[PDB]
Amino acid sequence: SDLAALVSLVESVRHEQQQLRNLCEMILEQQQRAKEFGENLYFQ
Amino acid sequence: SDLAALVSLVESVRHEQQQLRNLCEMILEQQQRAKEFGENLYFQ
Amino acid sequence: SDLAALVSLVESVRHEQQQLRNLCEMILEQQQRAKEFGENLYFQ
Amino acid sequence: SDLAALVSLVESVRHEQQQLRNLCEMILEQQQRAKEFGENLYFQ
Ligand code: NA
Repeated sequence: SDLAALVSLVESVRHEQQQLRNLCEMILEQQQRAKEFGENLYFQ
Repeated sequence: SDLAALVSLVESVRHEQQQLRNLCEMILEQQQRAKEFGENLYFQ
Repeated sequence: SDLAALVSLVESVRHEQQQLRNLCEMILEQQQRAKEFGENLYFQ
Repeated sequence: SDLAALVSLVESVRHEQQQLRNLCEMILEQQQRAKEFGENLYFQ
């Protein structure tokens, strides 16, 4: 009951952490595209 | 009592995680503006 | 005893999350400097 | 039993947080390389 409510709360933390992970994967991908763009302008 | 204190601690973790999420959203937005700036200099 | 060990574990999660927060603040600051550098080359 | 299952869940959260930390270290490193590239084009 109190244990169950705490388990649910930790599951919410876990879910919100995955949303943050997915955001950070988007950050990595977008910065890589920007980096490759700059490199394409210099090397080609 | 011990359960209540642990619940409060997990709520603090959850709050701090949202502060981190909001920071990472700012990172994404700022890098997108920088990326679009570079693209504006090349495509226009 | 089991409760105490779980509290310690959650405190470790909280600490590691702050280390991650401090890293993400460094990411924001460094990207801002890079963005401002590019802008300095164009606007001045 | 319920305590054990909760401990396992928190350990999963901790592991997933380290995966996120490692991703964010890669973000920092890649952006630093991009920043240094731009600086190399201007200062040399
Ligand atoms: Na977290």
